[PDB]
Amino acid sequence: GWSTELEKHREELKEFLKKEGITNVEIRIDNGRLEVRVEGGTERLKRFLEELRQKLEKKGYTVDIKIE
Repeated sequence: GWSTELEKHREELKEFLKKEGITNVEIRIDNGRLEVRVEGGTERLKRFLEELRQKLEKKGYTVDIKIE
């Protein structure tokens, strides 16, 4: 139940979060869907997530991002 492609993007997202010192983001991968939930974030996080969603939706992945 492991997605080679989504795991690559998970690693890139985690590396960005680590560089930024952001520790309040939850990530789930489920049957080809990427889910990201976070309570608020900076413009830097928001732009990264917008770009990630656009790149993956273009490939047909479902990307559910919620910034609460």
